[PDB]
Amino acid sequence: DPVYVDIDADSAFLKALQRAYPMFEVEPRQVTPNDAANARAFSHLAIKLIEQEIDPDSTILDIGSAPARRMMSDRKYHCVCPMRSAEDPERLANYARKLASAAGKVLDRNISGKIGDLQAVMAVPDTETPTFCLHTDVSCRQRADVAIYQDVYAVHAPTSLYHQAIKGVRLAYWVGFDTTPFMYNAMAGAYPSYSTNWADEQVLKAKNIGLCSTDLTEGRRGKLSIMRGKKLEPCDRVLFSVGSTLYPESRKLLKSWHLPSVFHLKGKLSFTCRCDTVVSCEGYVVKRITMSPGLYGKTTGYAVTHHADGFLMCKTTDTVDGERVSFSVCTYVPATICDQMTGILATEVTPEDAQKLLVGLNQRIVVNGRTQRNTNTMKNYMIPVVAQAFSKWAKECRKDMEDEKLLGVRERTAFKKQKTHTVYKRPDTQSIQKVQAEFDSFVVPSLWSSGLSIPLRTRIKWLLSKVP
Amino acid sequence: PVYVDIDADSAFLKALQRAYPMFEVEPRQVTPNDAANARAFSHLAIKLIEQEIDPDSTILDIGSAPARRMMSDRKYHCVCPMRSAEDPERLANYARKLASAAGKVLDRNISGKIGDLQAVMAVPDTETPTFCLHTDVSCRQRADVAIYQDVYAVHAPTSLYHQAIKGVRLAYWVGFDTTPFMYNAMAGAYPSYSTNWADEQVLKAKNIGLCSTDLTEGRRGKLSIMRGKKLEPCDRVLFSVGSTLYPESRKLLKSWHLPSVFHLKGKLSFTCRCDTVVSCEGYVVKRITMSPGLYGKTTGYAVTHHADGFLMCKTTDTVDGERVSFSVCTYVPATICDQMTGILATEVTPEDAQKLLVGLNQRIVVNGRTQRNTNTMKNYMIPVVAQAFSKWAKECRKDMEDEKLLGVRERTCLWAFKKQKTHTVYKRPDTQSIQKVQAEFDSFVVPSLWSSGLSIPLRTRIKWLLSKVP
Amino acid sequence: YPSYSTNWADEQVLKAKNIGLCSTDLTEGRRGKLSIMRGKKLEPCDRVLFSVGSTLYPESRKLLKSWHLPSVFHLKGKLSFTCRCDTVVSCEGYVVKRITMSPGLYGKTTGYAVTHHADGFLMCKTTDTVDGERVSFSVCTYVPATICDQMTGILATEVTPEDAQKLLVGLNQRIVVNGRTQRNTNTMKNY
Amino acid sequence: YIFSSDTGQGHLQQKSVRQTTLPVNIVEEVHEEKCYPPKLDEIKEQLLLKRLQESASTANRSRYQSRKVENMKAMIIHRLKEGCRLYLASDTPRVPSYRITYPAPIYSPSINIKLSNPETAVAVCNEFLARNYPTVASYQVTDEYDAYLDMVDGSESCLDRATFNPSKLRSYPKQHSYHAPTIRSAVPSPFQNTLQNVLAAATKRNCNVTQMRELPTMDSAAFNVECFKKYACNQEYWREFASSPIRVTTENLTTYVTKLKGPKAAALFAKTHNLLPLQEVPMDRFTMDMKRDVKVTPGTKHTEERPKVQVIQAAEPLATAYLCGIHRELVRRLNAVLLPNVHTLFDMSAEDFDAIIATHFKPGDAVLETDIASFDKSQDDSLALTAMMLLEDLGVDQPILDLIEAAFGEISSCHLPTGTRFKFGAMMKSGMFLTLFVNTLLNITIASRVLEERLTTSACAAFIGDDNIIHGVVSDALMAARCATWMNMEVKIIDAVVSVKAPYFCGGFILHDTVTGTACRVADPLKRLFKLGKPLAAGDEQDEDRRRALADEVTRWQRTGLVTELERAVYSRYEVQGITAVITSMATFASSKENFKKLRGPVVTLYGGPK
Ligand SMILES: Nc1nc2c(ncn2[C@@H]2O[C@H](COP(=O)(O)OP(=O)(O)OP(=O)(O)O)[C@@H](O)[C@H]2O)c(=O)[nH]1
Ligand SMILES: Nc1nc2c(ncn2[C@@H]2O[C@H](COP(=O)(O)OP(=O)(O)OP(=O)(O)O)[C@@H](O)[C@H]2O)c(=O)[nH]1
Ligand SMILES: Nc1ncnc2c1ncn2[C@@H]1O[C@H](COP(=O)(O)OP(=O)(O)OP(=O)(O)O)[C@@H](O)[C@H]1O
Ligand SMILES: Nc1ncnc2c1ncn2[C@@H]1O[C@H](COP(=O)(O)OP(=O)(O)OP(=O)(O)O)[C@@H](O)[C@H]1O
Ligand SMILES: [Zn+2]
Ligand SMILES: [Zn+2]
Repeated sequence: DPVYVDIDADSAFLKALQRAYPMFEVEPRQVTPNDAANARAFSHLAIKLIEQEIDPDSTILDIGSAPARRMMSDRKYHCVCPMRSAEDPERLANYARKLASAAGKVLDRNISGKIGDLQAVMAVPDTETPTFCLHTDVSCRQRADVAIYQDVYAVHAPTSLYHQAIKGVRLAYWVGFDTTPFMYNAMAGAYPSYSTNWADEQVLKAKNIGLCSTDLTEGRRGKLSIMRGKKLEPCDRVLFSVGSTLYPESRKLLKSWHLPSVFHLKGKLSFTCRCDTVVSCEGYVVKRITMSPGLYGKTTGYAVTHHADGFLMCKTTDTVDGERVSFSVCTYVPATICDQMTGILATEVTPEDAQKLLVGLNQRIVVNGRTQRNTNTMKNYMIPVVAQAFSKWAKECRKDMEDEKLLGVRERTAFKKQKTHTVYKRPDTQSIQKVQAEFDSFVVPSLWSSGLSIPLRTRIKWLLSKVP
Repeated sequence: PVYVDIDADSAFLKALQRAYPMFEVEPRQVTPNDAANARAFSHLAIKLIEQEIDPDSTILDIGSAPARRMMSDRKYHCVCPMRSAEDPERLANYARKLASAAGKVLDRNISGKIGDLQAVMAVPDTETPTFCLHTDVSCRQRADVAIYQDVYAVHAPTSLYHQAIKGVRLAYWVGFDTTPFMYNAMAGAYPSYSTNWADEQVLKAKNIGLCSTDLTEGRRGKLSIMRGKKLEPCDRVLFSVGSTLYPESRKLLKSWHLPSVFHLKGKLSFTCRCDTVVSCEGYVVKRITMSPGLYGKTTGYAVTHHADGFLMCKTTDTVDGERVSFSVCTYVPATICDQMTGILATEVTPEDAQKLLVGLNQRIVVNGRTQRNTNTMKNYMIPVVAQAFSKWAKECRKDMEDEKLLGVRERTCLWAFKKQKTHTVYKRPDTQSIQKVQAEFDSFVVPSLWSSGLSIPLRTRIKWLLSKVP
Repeated sequence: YPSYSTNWADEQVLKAKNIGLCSTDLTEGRRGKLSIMRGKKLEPCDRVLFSVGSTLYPESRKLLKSWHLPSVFHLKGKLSFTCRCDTVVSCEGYVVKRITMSPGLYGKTTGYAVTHHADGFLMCKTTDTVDGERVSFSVCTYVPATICDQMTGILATEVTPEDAQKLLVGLNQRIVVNGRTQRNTNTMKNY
Repeated sequence: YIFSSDTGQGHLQQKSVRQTTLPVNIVEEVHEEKCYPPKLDEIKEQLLLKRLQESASTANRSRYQSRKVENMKAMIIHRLKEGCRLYLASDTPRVPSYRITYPAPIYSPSINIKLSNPETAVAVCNEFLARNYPTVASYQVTDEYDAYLDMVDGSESCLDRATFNPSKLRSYPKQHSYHAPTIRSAVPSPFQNTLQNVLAAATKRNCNVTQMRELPTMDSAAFNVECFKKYACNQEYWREFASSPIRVTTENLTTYVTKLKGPKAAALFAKTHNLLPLQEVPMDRFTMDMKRDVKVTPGTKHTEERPKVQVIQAAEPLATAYLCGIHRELVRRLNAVLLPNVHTLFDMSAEDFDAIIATHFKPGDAVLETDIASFDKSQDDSLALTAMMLLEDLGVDQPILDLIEAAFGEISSCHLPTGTRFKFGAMMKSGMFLTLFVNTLLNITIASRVLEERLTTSACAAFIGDDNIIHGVVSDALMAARCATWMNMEVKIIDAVVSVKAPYFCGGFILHDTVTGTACRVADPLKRLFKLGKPLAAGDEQDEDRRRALADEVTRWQRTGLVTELERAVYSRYEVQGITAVITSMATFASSKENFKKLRGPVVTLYGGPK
């Protein structure tokens, strides 16, 4: 039972993809020169793993999904599709066209039932149906067993999970990006394996980051300003860029999905929940959450992340709109590169010397002409940032050995705090953070109103008017 | 043949084969678990135990998961209260597995187990030859063998005494090594199993295996207020096995470092011994035998045998912006230690020690085909290990330059002696370590902390799941 | 656009000397010239001329910039529509865009446009002589990806323009790939 | 010679170019070395010479020679440039090249062990010789009257196409003064320059005639180059190299002359007055030189038969100065087309060789060593055609090829003192400035054709001169059948096993270390031991460069983890026991100036003095 992915036949991502999914066999086949091929291959394989694991006799809920891709499926799906984005009208029209086109040919996947169910919702846009729905995750009144989240970042996590629990849901899944960089409160970052860059609005006019744009006509002295800012701190608004597509996000909702190991939900009913990580590959993670009634045990409120490759965060100096400032960035480093620099970092190294060594290790390494490092292991536009971080890290490690202190005592003059400019997490290392583990806020965001327009209803009904 | 979920070309296979020379081991990977190495050892340990036990006796299980004892040909009495936040999930899984296989498998009394579960759910306070809902103290069942698998939350002398009065004569224990906690260390690691543990007070460190910090500019002077002036290990320790977090206590961990011979005195008297039979890079298997009556005499000493290198040194780090010092422990492979004897005969700077260690780790010792130039040891303990050797060589030179007379001690009519410095403890392979502990216990507690165990919403779900048994 | 032999320039700089689209003559130098009007301003105007190989096409800036549409925008008049914009094919200057309209108003707009670079994009300021007078202005071009990757090593120091020119010429004949050696086969125009 | 000579000068350089500071191999780019152009200045010399007279302690003289030699170098460039006006060219854009680097080697500690009394060291060495070599230790009973004994018996020779004057064949000995040796090894003295010795040296008969440049000769050459390009080279450089020729350039001459020393520059300057043009210099005329040193190997063969006399054929002095600027480019191009696993000793040092084979040779591995010295290259004319075909493919400019070809045909030699004329046919060994290069090319071609595809799949192969070593190859009947097309003794092959039968390469041993676990190369102790028993000519003051050479060689011998291996290697090669004591004896000799004086004795004078 082979699985076909839409990527090139000589891409270096095959080795990483196969290692993350050892229960399958991956075969490449390219039909489209998409700019985000890596990001779609992972999602395709993730769904396949989830489907075979669960009982094929249960009911599955989808939150903010596209019903078009759930047509040729042997399971039972309840799609929750509100109208709160500019992409929803296009998806709904495509679903209707595909249903009518494939009517009478594939009479095995319950096509007639889906066609009839869609028509009923169009006539009365307030009914609850086994296949289709038009409310939100809170207002929906359908009972099932499994809930699935796919690339959802616009819903508060403790609130959504509680509303699913009271309807008899005992299992959940979540697929998306890693939320670790947002816990360190960084200004900009990158995911080089998937061609993704993100930044804050206050640094959108930088010069040497992955997502910016500056000007050339300049060279003057003196810019009068009314307000005295003096402050650079991250704000709520964050912009994402995957390939050539833009997505706005918010920090508060992103940090709500960094759940602890054990937490309690209290209200009219009580539940105990656990979170676990199953698959991790260079930025995407798959999390499984289980719910159970009652109260059991005690919580501690700690989150643990395991690093398979190097994670780096440093401080850089750049010019924003012509003014020199400083802020922090983060990125990921391959494990092989980190291991081979152990001996060099034993002493103090000049940043320009480190840059030359990194270039040779990356694209000028050979062993027998068979494997090597595929002559491109780390993308070349992040080397100057990495070289700066290693130089600062080595310098700060030498000062520690020159300030040897006594055992079990501390000195107060009333104590001095040193300066830190680099945080470096080597492979096979874990990081721990403190979060909240007790939730009891039963907010009721219940203001229900439909978002279906008369012209859109006419178009959908007309596409289904003809049975062929 | 025994199949283990390990990668086909991993370096841990050779070490695992040497620890179990009576089996043949083959790899078969079906899951990308982050703690695959830790699971393989436990799987093999159970097979060894069941191979030397008379198949006529009954075995108790303290704190076990009934799901993994279903398809077995032996007799198990599972003791499992409801005190953990992951126990209800295990019970639901147990019910689902039993219902899903009611006539397909004819191994043993599958229908009997289903009937046993229903009886316990009807009335809670009952004893059944298959299931129970009491603790290790409140349970009342006769057996011959008891098994402790990864248990760190009970007192050892107290638990053993309660099992002995019920007729148990043999016991086993599988888990992590206890020696690092007997040296009163602040942090440590197990590099082979990807496990890191640290004290609660140093969770904001910078260069250890389990920490997290942030960037700061260097503000000189924040507060004076409370005068700490002291930094000593506390009773709260945190573990991290791959990706899972486990909070534990020091007192319970150190209570399992039993001596060779000790006595249990009370209403009834027993004499018993402890012995280690399997050891592999951190996991040990202990066998305990008990007998009625008082015999012999005790000395109160615990001995451990080192097959690899054990290192403990003093390091300087920055905790929350302030410089402090504490101790760190780790394990070193035997081959690396052997190839370092010649270099340590002189005074070597830490910078030189790092370079030789890196060269030995990649070029020498380790090689291969296709998968070539692997690493013998993890690279994130190299800086710490290199510094430890440098201090050890310096201390061994001062001992020879300052000699003393034979059979006498030098004092200072007030007389006193001077104490030297010690910053590194290094136990070479084929060496033994000895500790002094207690070997006479005569005080026990018998609480009654068992109110109800279960709840009504969970009981209804279990009955409904087992309702569709035919 | 070097890959398609296309050059474009502003109307005010058609008498330059060292650009892709210019023409000048030989002069001996006249110290001081009459000036009925005063200049001091040199900014781009609305007139742009295109040359695709051998054919001339005049263009306008305002109409050219109107097709750089954002991701999401609304068209609200007598009737209302909501529409998007995506890029499907891109090859060294040529792109294919897809736009889908739908009646009604939905969602929220942000007014941002994003372009993805698979090749190096450069914009520098150069000094030239326009009709015998020295001025400065900015030019832009595209660079192949292979040249940019091999150029990273020396850019960590200070390099004179003469030294950079010599290495670019040498790097235009040989590259290193997977520990082996071959010709570039993706050369750039010498001019 | 190659690694190091007796005076520690060698043929290899001493600068490392194949070293990296990383534990993995890294490919880099080959750069060029800029040379300082010499300049002329006469006013400085005049004032410095006058300032030399007024005061000159030690450094004042040195400034005069530096100024004087610098003036000579500039004059040579000006005169040499004018001669080759029809062949001079300019600089064209160059073709870039790349090379692989290796990490630094690791060595074990060394401990010095030596005796105290220098006379006891001589006794130990003499005892070692008598126990193992009985006949050699009893030859010397009187003085060195070899010259007289050679005169008493007549002259026997086997000549071909030679003329000489019988009236000048007289060999009465001249005066001979030397120092009596202490070691009882009977190493002969260099021969005297007489007509009898010249005829004895030229007793070689290689008269063989085949098809000069006909169709059968071309067919064999065409196949030979096909095998070389298919089994030992990659295909990524041939078409680029053919487009860019190699021509004589000012930079080639300027760089070459600047590298010469003082005395060499002065000798060349003396022959620039009547400067002939490049096209006027004959390329097939040679002179005969005799001044050499006899070569002796361990064993008992020089005490029963007289050794041969060595000769040198010197070409025109101007011929080797006009065209010697293209050797560097030829070396670079050859290294670019070879496979990564095939190596050549050109442009390397001692340290670079150790780093390459550091992690390839392990105990229990078969190594094949083969030499091609015992082969008559003058019988077949196809051996010269193959070299020219390889040279043409490398990109040599056409008119230059004609000049090179003229030296590989019919040549003549003359002995100036006696007016003796010799004529030879096709010859490969000579004194021209392409001798090592052509021999290396032929050595690789022969191995590639015989071994076929077994050369491509290998761990490490090294070729230099007439010696080669190939890893993981054994002797089978297939190579015997392939090589038996004409005869059977074309080449000599020897099978070696690491840690059992140590391989031999360039007068050394390849051993695997025990403490570290890496391969290394050391010298031959028995070859040195027989060399100390060589008489020293009176008036020689070169007894200080030899002590430093011995001191360096002794230190390498006493490394820990190599004492036991060295004992077994010598025994498996020469069947001799007890060499640790000899090494200890060598240690105390090279400890002080006075300790080195115990190897000599009183001066003996023969055939001199009318008293
Ligand atoms: N930050 C963020 N990423 C998303 C979101 N939706 C999808 N993605 C990711 O974008 C990646 C590329 O997919 P797309 O190019 O958007 O196309 P698609 O997901 O197949 O379908 P469409 O949503 O209609 O575009 C997906 O793999 C998602 O992981 C979102 O709402 N926010
Ligand atoms: N310190 C500590 N380690 C434990 C404990 N329980 C299990 N482990 C170890 O965790 C490792 C991996 O088991 P997990 O998968 O994380 O735990 P699980 O979800 O209950 O499933 P199992 O693999 O069957 O244990 C095991 O090898 C145990 O050695 C505990 O209570 N404390
Ligand atoms: N409360 C909700 N319940 C179910 N689906 C929701 C909910 N809120 C949003 N969605 C769906 O999530 C998808 C993302 O749309 P969203 O509301 O987040 O606005 P957006 O700006 O277009 O996307 P984003 O803010 O994530 O960049 C939509 O399809 C939307 O229907
Ligand atoms: N006295 C006991 N007798 C038998 N089993 C016990 C006893 N106490 C705890 N257990 C079992 O230990 C297991 C989990 O340990 P614990 O009860 O201490 O919860 P915890 O918070 O996860 O602590 P830890 O991480 O150290 O295991 C539970 O399955 C529980 O049944
Ligand atoms: Zn619904
Ligand atoms: Zn019980």
